[PDB]
Parts: sequence; C-alpha cells; structure tokens
Amino acid sequence: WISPELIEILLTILKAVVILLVVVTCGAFMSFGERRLLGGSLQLVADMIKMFFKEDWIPKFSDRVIFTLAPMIAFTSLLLAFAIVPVSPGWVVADLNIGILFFLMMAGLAVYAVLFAGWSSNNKYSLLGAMRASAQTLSYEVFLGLSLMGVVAQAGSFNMTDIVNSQAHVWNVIPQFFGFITFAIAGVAVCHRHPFDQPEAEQELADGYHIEYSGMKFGLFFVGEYIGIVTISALMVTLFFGGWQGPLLPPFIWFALKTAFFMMMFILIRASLPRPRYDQVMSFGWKICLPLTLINLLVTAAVILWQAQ
Amino acid sequence: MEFAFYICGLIAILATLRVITHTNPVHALLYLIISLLAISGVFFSLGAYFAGALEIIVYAGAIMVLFVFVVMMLNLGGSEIEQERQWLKPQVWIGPAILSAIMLVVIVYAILGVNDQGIDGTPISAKAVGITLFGPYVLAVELASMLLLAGLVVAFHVGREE
Amino acid sequence: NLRRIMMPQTWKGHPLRKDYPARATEFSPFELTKAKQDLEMEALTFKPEEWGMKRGTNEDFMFLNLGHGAFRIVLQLDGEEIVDCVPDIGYHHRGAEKMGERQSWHSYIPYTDRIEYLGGCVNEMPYVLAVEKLAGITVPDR
Amino acid sequence: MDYTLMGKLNDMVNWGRKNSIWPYNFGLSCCYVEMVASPRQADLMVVAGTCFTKMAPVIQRLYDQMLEPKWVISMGACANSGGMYDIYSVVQGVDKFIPVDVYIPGCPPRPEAYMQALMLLQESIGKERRPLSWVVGDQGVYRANMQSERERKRGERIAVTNLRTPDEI
Amino acid sequence: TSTEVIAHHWAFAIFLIVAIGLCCLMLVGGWFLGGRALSAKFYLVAMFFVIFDVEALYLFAWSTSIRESGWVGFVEAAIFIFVLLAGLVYLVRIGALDWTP
Ligand SMILES: CCCCCCCCCCCCCCCCCC(=O)OC[C@H](COP(=O)(O)OCCN)OC(=O)CCCCCCCCCCCCCCCCC
Ligand SMILES: CCCCCCCCCCCCCCCCCC(=O)OC[C@H](COP(=O)(O)OCCN)OC(=O)CCCCCCCCCCCCCCCCC
Ligand SMILES: CCCCCCCCCCCCCCCCCCCC
Ligand SMILES: CCCCCCCCCCCCCCCCCCCC
Ligand code: SF4
Repeated sequence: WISPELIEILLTILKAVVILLVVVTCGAFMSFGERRLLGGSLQLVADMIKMFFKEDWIPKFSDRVIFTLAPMIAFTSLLLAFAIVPVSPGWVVADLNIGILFFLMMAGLAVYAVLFAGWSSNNKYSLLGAMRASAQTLSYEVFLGLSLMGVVAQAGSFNMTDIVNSQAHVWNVIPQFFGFITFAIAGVAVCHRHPFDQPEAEQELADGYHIEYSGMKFGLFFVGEYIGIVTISALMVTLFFGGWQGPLLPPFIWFALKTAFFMMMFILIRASLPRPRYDQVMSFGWKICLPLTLINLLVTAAVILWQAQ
Repeated sequence: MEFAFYICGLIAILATLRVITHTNPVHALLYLIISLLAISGVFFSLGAYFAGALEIIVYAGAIMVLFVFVVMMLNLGGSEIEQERQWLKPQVWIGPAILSAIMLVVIVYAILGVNDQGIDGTPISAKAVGITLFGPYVLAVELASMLLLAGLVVAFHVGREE
Repeated sequence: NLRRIMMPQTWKGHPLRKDYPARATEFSPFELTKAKQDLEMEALTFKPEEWGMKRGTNEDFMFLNLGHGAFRIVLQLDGEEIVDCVPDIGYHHRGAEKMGERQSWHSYIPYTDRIEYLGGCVNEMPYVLAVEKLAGITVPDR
Repeated sequence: MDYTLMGKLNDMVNWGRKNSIWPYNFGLSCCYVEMVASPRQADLMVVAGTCFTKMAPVIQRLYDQMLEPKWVISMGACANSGGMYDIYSVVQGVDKFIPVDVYIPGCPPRPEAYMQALMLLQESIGKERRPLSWVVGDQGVYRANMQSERERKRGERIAVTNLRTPDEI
Repeated sequence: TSTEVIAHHWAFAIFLIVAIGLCCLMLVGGWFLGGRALSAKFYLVAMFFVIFDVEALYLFAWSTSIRESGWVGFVEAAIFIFVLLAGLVYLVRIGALDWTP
C-alpha cells in the first residue's frame, strides 16, 4: 500500500489540515490579544471549556434552524475563504482558477450570518439592527470586488499564485494604492469591525444581533469574526504585498510577518480611529468608494494597454 | 466530475421541490439558496467556472439577499395564508401538477433521441467568457447595462416610501 | 395627568401621611410575580392615555421604553424625531423624608449623605445648617 | 466537607468556570458608581445597590435571563439586607427573591472588597459539584459548606492589640 | 489528471469537510455538554446592491482579459462605466442614496 502518488496526496491533505488548524488557533489567539491589549492560552482554554459546559438555550419563540445556522455562516464563510490563500510555494489548499472569485462567493454567503441571526432572534430591535448591519455590509460589498479588480486586471488572471508571481518585482500596493485602501475599508466593513462595529448604536430602536446568542453560538460568532480578520489580512498580503515574496527570509516567514502586521494594524485601527455615524458610513461607501474603484479600474486598464508594445 | 454533477443535480431538484411546497418564507428562501449552491456545483462539474462563480456571487448572494430583505421587512407572521394552507389541498395542486408533469414528459421526449457525444467538462474560463463578452457581444453588454438601468429606475419609482 | 410619580400606580395609601407605617412591610413572592407579569405585557397593554400622551398610533408614531442612575422614559417618535416624552421616575425612591421623621436630628445625617451620593458633605451642609437654625447655633469660623 | 443539594475532568471544568467569569454589573445605586455583556452570556450577577420595589422585578427578570451555572454577589448593606433603608419602598435584601453566593458588607464596599468577593466566589466554584451533562450522571448541584470567613480569620483579628491613633492622616 | 491536481482536489475536499465538521461538532459539543436548569430604504439599498453587483460582474469578466480585448474593449468598458456612473450620480442626486433626508 506504498506509492508516491498516495504519499503526495496525504502530504497535501496534511498541509491543508495544518493550514486550517493554524488559522483557527490564530483567530483564537487574536481574540486573546484584542482582549488583553485593550497563561493566555490557558485563559482561552478556560473560556472554551466554559462555552462548552454552559447550557445552550435556544429561545422558545425562535426558529431553531436559522438561529443555529447563523453562527455556522459567520464562522465557515471566511474560514473557507482562506482556502485560496497561498502561504508558501507548495503550501496552498486549492490552486483554483477562480480564486479571488471564490473569496467573493464566500463574502456573499457571509452576509446571511447577520441577516439570519437578526431574523431568528425574535426581537424587533434586533431585527432593525440586523437590517442596518446588512445594509452597511451590502453598501461595502458593492465595491469590494472592483477594488480587487484593479489587481486582477494587472495580473491578467483570477489565480492567487499568478497574482503573487506578478508581484515579483513591484508589490501591488504601489500601483493599486486606491484599490488597496478601498479593499482595506471594505474588508473591515464586511467583517463588521471597527469603525463599522455597531450600526445599531445610532438608535435606541436597534439592538445588537449578537444579543440572545449565548454559549458556543456566541463563541462561534467571536471566533468567526477573528478568523475573518485573519483571512482578510492574509488576502490583503497576497493581493497587495507580494504574498510570500521577500529578499532574504524564508517565504512563510515573510507571509507570516506581513499577516501579523496587518492583524495588529487592524487592532490599532479599532483602538484609535473613532466611530462615524450610520448615514455618514453609507454615504461614504456609495458616493466615494465605488466611483473610486471604477475610475481605478479604468486608469489601470489604460496604463496596461499603453505599456503593451 | 460526474458524481459531483449527479449529486448536485439531485440536491437541487430536492431543494426546489421543498421550496415550492413550504409555508415559511425564510425556510423557502433557505432551500432556494441550497438549490442555487447545488446548481453552481452543477456548473463547476460541467466546466462553466465563471457561471458557478456568478451563481454563488449574484444569484445566491445578491438576489436572494434582496428576497430575504423583503421578507424580513414585510414581517410575514402567518397572514391568513399560513393558517389556511391551500396549496397542499389536493383539489388545488392536483391540476397544475398533472399539467406540469405532461409538459415535463413532452419536453423530456424531445430531449431524448437527440445525438449526444457527451459533455467533455473541459473548463471554459472567465478569460474566454470575457473575451467573447467584449468582442462579438459588445452591444449585449451595453444594452444589458441599459436594461439594469431600466430595472433600477422602475424599482426606485415604485418601491420608494415617501 | 395627576398620577403617581414615586410609587407604582397600583399602590395603596399615601406614604408621607402620619398614619402610614414607615418601616418595610413583609415581602411577598406573589406580588413580585404579579409586578413581573405587569412588566411582561406592559408594552402590549400600553395605553398612551395613562401617561398624558396623545395620538396613539396616524400609523406613524412609535412608542418605546428606554433605560446617573437607571430610569425609563417613554418616547413618541415620528420616524427619528421626538414628538413627546414622559420620563418615568421613582425607580430609585428610598423614603428619605419619611426616614427623616423616623430618625433623630443627629442620626439622620448619613441619610443626608445618601441623597445625591456624588456630593457627600455638600449634602450634609444644608441639613446641619437648618438644624443649627432650629437649635439657635452660630458655629465658629473654623 | 459537607455539601448542600472521572473526577479530574470535573476539577478541570470547575477550573474553567473559575478563572473565566463574566460579570453582569447591576447599577441600582451608589454602590455601582463606587465599584466602577448581555445577561445571556454573563454567568455572574453583581447586585450593588438598593432593591427598590419598583425595580425588584427588573432584577428578577434579568436574573432569570441568565443561564446555568449562575452565581450572585451582593455588594453593600442595601443588597445584603436593605441596609439603612428599612422603609416602605425598599426590599430588605437581594436574597429575599434571588439566591446569593457571596455577600459583601460596606456602604459602599471598596473596589478591593469586590476583588475579594471574586476570590471567595472563585474557590466557591472551585470546590463545588455540578452535573457533567443533561443525560449522564446525577442532575443535581452540590455547593460546598465552606468555613465562614469570620471563623477562619478569627485568631488574627482577635490578636490585634494596638492601632494608629485617629489624630493623624 | 495530474497527481498534483488530484492531490489538491483531495486537499480542498478534506479542508471543506473538516472545517464544516469542526463547526458542526463544536456546536454539537456545546449543545450536548453542560447541565440545564420597517423603512423602505433597506429595500432600496439592497436593490441598488443587486443592480450594481450585476454590473460589477460585467467588469469582473472584463478585468481578467483586458490585454486580449485591446483598446476597443477599453472603449466599450469605458462606455459601460460611464453609464454606470451616470446612474449612480442620478441616484445620489435624487436622494435615493441619502440615508438622512
Ligand atoms: C451544512 C452544510 C451546507 C453545505 C456545505 C457545503 C457542501 C459541500 C461540502 C463538501 C465539498 C466536497 C469537495 C468539493 C470539490 C472540491 C474540489 C473542486 O471543486 O475542484 C473543482 C475545481 C477545480 O478547479 P481548478 O483546480 O482551478 O482546475 C482544475 C482543472 N480541471 O474547483 C472548483 O470548481 C472550486 C469552486 C467550488 C467550491 C465550492 C466550495 C463549497 C461551497 C459551499 C460553502 C458553504 C458556506 C456556508 C453555508 C452558506 C449558507 C447555506
Ligand atoms: C455524499 C452524499 C450526500 C451528503 C450530503 C451532501 C453533501 C454535498 C454533496 C454535493 C457536493 C459534493 C459532490 C462531490 C464532489 C467531489 C469532488 C469531485 O467530484 O471533483 C471532480 C471535479 C474536479 O474537477 P476536474 O478537474 O474537472 O476533475 C477531473 C480531473 N481533472 O469537480 C468539479 O469539477 C466540481 C465539483 C463540484 C463543485 C464543488 C462543490 C459544490 C457543492 C455544492 C453544495 C450544495 C449544498 C449542499 C447542501 C447539503 C445539505 C442538504
Ligand atoms: C497568520 C498566518 C496563518 C498561516 C496559515 C498557514 C500555516 C502553514 C505553516 C507552514 C510552515 C512551513 C512552510 C514551508 C517551509 C518554509 C518556512 C520554514 C520556516 C517556518
Ligand atoms: C485595436 C486598436 C483600436 C484603436 C481605436 C479604438 C477606438 C475606435 C473604435 C471604437 C469602437 C466603439 C464601439 C462602441 C459601441 C457602443 C455601443 C453602445 C450602445 C448603447
Ligand atoms: S449600601 Fe450604601 S453605598 Fe451601597 S447602594 Fe446602599 S446606600 Fe448606597
């Protein structure tokens, strides 16, 4: 039962399992780091044990399937969106032809977490807060793809390995700078993170949709959000900062350093930058970021076609 | 790539069958999302990678979101139709079921007897679809932009509150 | 709208009357469950006539309850605009004046403290100044 | 020790509940502003202030919203017994209607008294017996009958002889 | 039919299966363990999202083959983007995208 093809198959399977486990544990450690900065592994073990052994109480007047289904979406959507990220040569889960399209599919499915949580939580204020949160994330998902499309236009493909190999000389943060800032804004807004933290806080008619979620469902929401930051940072690295490419260090060391830097940058962005109003946020999205992405794609295409002799 | 097609097609058929015979709107939309995921799996099994990507991105990820938005906004809590449940009464559904079954047998009889060497499953990339889209189908792109513009104007004129 | 502002509306007697017993009565679990039941469908059985409000549901006015201390205020909103509001108080009533009749002039001083608890000696000052007026005391300069 | 109504993992669960406690602080009165999560997620309720009769139902409702296991700390003389407010509008103690695990005297207590409450509750959870799952084992809780803190600290307290005279800062 | 391709397909399948199973098993363990005791602007925003997402998919298809489409494809996409931006400016100016009027 020994064959090198099978050895390659189980080796790639082990690589994918290791990537998955590192992503979940790294999101949990991000939860610890945000809780501490604003042993520790033993504290997270204690917290996880408490979520295990606390009773899980679904409300009597709530739909059980939707209520249970929303935390699975909030976890699995971006945790499966990580699967296209190449962390090292020979260390990618899937070398998809669609790639960044698969990230867009996972974000489009990810909006159902907030929608389903707000509907199943039988409360009018929670429902209105969920409508506000879903309107916000749709208002920023409307330009997430085009801010990505500048980079896709430069690389000429949707494959992440091809994007990284196209960043071999110059990293994409220099030409696709406006794509970079719009992608950072939209990736923060998709994960419902600061300054897009609580759209329900602008009105006493609205409450959080994480309310009435207790135990492992609340833990799933928390760890899914932190995993979302992890994969948004990793996609930002692979799309705009050369991925694993660096001068002297091993490639995974460079990728991990850039991902950790962007994770801590999102931490200080939460800690420092204040919260705008709801109408200000939606107006900023629809009126600034989408035209900026469209003009960025047009200018990128003109530059590409000009420099083709 | 054949197993994936057959299981995804069976899942899609079962999902829409549970869509049309369900009473809760959010449950029906959930089964509709499951059907769209299965149909995108069918697309990926055939090599239409761009089609499956757009099926999850747009159909299961934008239009179904609009449906869920409308459902949670109108707040359907059993407005005299859930408590009535007329579509599961045999005298209501038996007629259209036989009519649709007759149409299905006629269409399926037309499908069979056609020459068929099989779908190869070779991937048709988003590259080639983009080349065709902005090559021989330029006017389709511009007039589809005008079509979506018309839908935007109509839906704004009707659906705003005032 | 002449209704009760310290005690709940289902309260019997007027506590600052001299024949009202000052000290706390026996605790009843059944009255606690009754008051919890009254809190359960307070919003469902909300009549905006028992608060002095008007035009209750134009089909655009929304009635809400809200939550320096915790207190409720019922809000009438046209969209996001406040049309009327009635702050519901008395959730922090401690019977301080009735206690003033149950303590000596000396032993009432801690109760003066606990009114306006961010103030302390500021709240002591008017009470001891008034008692010194009653006693005919002129305090020295120190 | 006495209790009132395969072993290592029970201690691990008790430890996980011990060093991971999420409080829900109830405002009520002056004890809160001295001592300064949804009730579904919180597992410790800290009641710090007077139990007015108009908002004893609020306290009981937000206690019933919490989930098992749930512990209660009562801060201050008001929450302990009614304190100095034995008057018509005040419930004489939190423990008249919800069970209390730790009592903290003071009017108000210090913040370090709250921290000592947290320690006392921490060993209180640390040597208690709670069921592992809803289908396996005895479905009963067993709180430990701890030695009283005034019985334990009696010798050192009685041994005190001299204190600083009150004419200094 | 390369062994790298089938190995990556198996790795992707195991990734998805183990991830969904990890989430489901974690919720199963959370459930089993432990003892017991509106405005129309939301529609408008979602509808604008759907319309602009379909026009986004058009630009998605354009972006991956810009070099193969040449300058004529650039001109066509420029007309598309100008029409899209005119519709966006129209929605902004008529107050459709103004959340607080
Ligand atoms: C409660 C459970 C609900 C359902 C959960 C999901 C159900 C399915 C789980 C099992 C999946 C088994 C494995 C599927 C096949 C994986 C490999 C694959 O798709 O390969 C095909 C293709 C390869 O493309 P490429 O490598 O570029 O080209 C090779 C040239 N022939 O690659 C592709 O075509 C890749 C594109 C398809 C990727 C699909 C990924 C799963 C999508 C479902 C996400 C669910 C999110 C959470 C729930 C949402 C709301 C319900
Ligand atoms: C098992 C019994 C049922 C259990 C419950 C349901 C679970 C989900 C079952 C359906 C989805 C998985 C089907 C099995 C796929 C296994 C992978 C496979 O067949 O890959 C082949 C092919 C790879 O691509 P290709 O390069 O063309 O391959 C030839 C070699 N070069 O692959 C392809 O070309 C594309 C592969 C399919 C597309 C990706 C997966 C789509 C998943 C859709 C999920 C829909 C919702 C499911 C909800 C379940 C609960 C009700
Ligand atoms: C936040 C970072 C998330 C990373 C997820 C994937 C982790 C995979 C770990 C792979 C380690 C080995 C990489 C190949 C060898 C080159 C580097 C050697 C020194 C580490
Ligand atoms: C290959 C180099 C070409 C250089 C010249 C490019 C410009 C000339 C050709 C322009 C063609 C434009 C076609 C636009 C069609 C728009 C249809 C709109 C319908 C509503
Ligand atoms: S015990 Fe004293 S400090 Fe605490 S709430 Fe009562 S009066 Fe205020």
